[PDB]
Amino acid sequence: VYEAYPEKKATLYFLVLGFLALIVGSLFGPFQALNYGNVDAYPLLKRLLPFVQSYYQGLTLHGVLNAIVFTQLFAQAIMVYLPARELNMRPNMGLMWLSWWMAFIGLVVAALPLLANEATVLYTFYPPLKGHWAFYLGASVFVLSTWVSIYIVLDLWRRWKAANPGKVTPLVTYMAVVFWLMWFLASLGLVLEAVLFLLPWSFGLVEGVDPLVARTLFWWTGHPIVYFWLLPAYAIIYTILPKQAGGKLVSDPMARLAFLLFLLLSTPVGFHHQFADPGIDPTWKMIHSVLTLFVAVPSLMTAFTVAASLEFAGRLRGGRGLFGWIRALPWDNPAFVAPVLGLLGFIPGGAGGIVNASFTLDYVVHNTAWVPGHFHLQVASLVTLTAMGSLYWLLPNLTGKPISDAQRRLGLAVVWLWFLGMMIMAVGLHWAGLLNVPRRAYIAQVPDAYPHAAVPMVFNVLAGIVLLVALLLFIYGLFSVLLSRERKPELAEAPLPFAEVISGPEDRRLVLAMDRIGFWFAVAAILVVLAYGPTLVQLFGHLNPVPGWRLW
Amino acid sequence: DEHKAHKAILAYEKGWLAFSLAMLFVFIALIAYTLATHTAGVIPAGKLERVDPTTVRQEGPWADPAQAVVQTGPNQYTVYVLAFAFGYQPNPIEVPQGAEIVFKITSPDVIHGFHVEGTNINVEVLPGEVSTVRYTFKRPGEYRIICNQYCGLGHQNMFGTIVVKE
Amino acid sequence: EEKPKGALAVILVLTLTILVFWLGVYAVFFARG
Ligand code: HAS
Ligand code: HEM
Ligand code: CUA
Ligand SMILES: [Cu+]
Repeated sequence: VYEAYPEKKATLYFLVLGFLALIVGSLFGPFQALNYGNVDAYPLLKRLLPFVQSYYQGLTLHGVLNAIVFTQLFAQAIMVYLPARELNMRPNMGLMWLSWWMAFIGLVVAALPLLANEATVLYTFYPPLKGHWAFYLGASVFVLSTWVSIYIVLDLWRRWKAANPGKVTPLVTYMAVVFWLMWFLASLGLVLEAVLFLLPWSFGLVEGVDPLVARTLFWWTGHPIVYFWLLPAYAIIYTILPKQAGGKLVSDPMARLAFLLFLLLSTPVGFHHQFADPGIDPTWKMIHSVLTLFVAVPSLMTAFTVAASLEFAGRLRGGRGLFGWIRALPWDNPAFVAPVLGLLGFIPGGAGGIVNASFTLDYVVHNTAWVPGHFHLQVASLVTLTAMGSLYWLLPNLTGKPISDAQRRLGLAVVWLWFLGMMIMAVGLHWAGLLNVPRRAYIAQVPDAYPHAAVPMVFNVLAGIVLLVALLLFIYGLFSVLLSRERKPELAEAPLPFAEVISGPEDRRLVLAMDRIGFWFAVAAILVVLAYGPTLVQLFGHLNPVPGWRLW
Repeated sequence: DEHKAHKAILAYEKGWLAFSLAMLFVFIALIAYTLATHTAGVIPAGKLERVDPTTVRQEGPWADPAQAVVQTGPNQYTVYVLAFAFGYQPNPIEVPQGAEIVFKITSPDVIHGFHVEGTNINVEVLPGEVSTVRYTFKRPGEYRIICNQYCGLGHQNMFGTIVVKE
Repeated sequence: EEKPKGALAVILVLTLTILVFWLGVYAVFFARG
């Protein structure tokens, strides 16, 4: 199963690495929820993990392993592996293993300084806060992994396109190609930041870095990167979930359209993270706020297409009136349940997001506990659930070890607990945010500073406990699936459960237009040049580098 | 059937789309509204104003805290604030209600938040740059300032005070 | 078969939850104006 599909192996190493990251990163979660419930569990944690020197070292670890490391590794797994099995083509395995070593070496390189308290700068690493050089080199090598991944999938696409002159790009491949193309355009920000600034800085080659350019370049990457976390989930939710649900994807071209739109509008909207910033024209902020509302469109589409598919699925399974279908879906199946719950939470989640994006409204909530509120419904829930669920079809496909009734049932617990835990925590944080509770703060070490957030603090406490269980159960579940010597090869040679796709007459012309990838890419690049071009030119004429500090 | 629900689903897909745009356009309008009133003062100035963070407390407007406040209109007061590793200068700030306060804020070390609890004042403070924001307190009393941008180990305790004289 | 009540429901909920959040935060913005 390795030697005609060694892409299976490679793929399996990316997942394991990602899920190991997630486990280590999450540990810090419950503690941080208690802290937001006004309880200080950090001596207890410090007694358990004697390297941990502060709340903020913990928070950095959390954000770096969970949000950057787990999520990229999961994307690299899904967004190479699915197009491979659909195409029935094998990725250039030389390059594949290169990208996996690059990420593992980059991860290890950067982990050392984090673990030694040399890089307590958080996953945004905003200069002048200045971490060890190995952090920036580590992170750089780790992110640059994705460039190899990009190549690999463009390769597969080119080769299929050669074997099938004339033919429209298969759907998952289409998705992965606009995905990887989008991510390339997106990553330029961070790469420029790293190459022009963070690296020379941390190597001692220069004494200062302009804070404002620093974060304007980061946010160039920093927004599309959450689409980079989302789409591998969306990939699975469009082309795999419907089949798990007992139905079909109700539209091929809506899915393409959506993914095209994200190619187009994910990058040029980063000032939405910079509304509170000096030295960026307010006009440019309005312009970026508009494009950010436009980027919300694909997920609005996605909500309909995905819900209709699930409805259809539910009707085929004998799904009664206005709500019967819901009950007729396979609530016995964690690969179905996990993403569906994800999607429910993604409703408040995106409403959160749309408020954030409306410029002046952002002054209400920016840097409050509301932001964490928002993005846990987004990545910690929808994405992470999706990843957790897919262990139930992906892992068996990769390894051949099938899933017991027991493990299926521990999964359901894990998934429901996590979901609920997250929902509770989302109320706490939003509420506390509304009460002006700042984010990124060890607030339990100042007991009397936030007396007015008495009750939502209770929720955060609750979610801390709830998600503690969820997480331990997940650790147990995961390893029990990976530490058995149950192997039936036959389902490791069974095909991915891709969905069938309802398709129509009008499709032909719409899909054709979308398949003009070279043109749409150029359009996307131009949209970046227009949106950041003018500002970047101005910043780069008036550079004011300032020296760095270490304040931990 | 099957094909029949295809047409129907694609239809209600243009409906939903067109509705979505229109509601998004309503937001755009209501936002453009807040841009046209007083409340838009909190929007940081866009024009670059460069200062040296290593000289900011020895020479110029941020050096002496006793000089912070300066009447600059018949109803306009510019307050020079400094946000630094682990508090605010001046402490408290002291300003009159019903006047337009033009905050001009910078940092001598790293990035800080400037969030005035109870208001729309919420602005990142960047070393090397001034954050200029305008506002008019209608209600007097003690407004608390919070740093909402992690600045290092004492970040959770970085607090200030505005005292708006009735 | 026919009209997708299910999704129409799902996006109805989705719509209302946006209006609650947005208008909600629009109100607080002005209260703090
Ligand atoms: C995966 C991770 C994330 C996703 C996805 C995401 C989506 C959005 N966000 Fe966000 N966000 C912002 C705006 C948006 C907008 C407009 C969207 C949109 O993309 C969201 C679109 C979503 C929808 C339009 C929802 C549609 C609903 C669907 C698709 C589900 C339907 C349910 C079904 C079908 C189930 C039915 C089944 C049944 C059985 C009933 C803004 C401002 O514009 C900020 C800065 C705030 C500040 O002040 O810093 C921000 C801050 C963040 C940060 C903080 C970064 C930091 O550390 O400072 C993170 C990590 C983050 C993550 C994510 N965010 N966001
Ligand atoms: C055990 C489950 C989790 C719990 C209990 C939890 C709890 C929290 C809390 C309370 C915060 C706020 C920290 C602060 O503002 O000081 C936070 C931050 C964060 N969480 Fe989680 N979280 C969990 C899992 C996840 C997952 C799975 C992800 C992404 C895959 C994630 C991504 C993040 C990120 C990026 C931050 C902020 C880092 C920063 O602001 O510097 N979390 N988490
Ligand atoms: Cu200054 Cu946080
Ligand atoms: Cu964003």
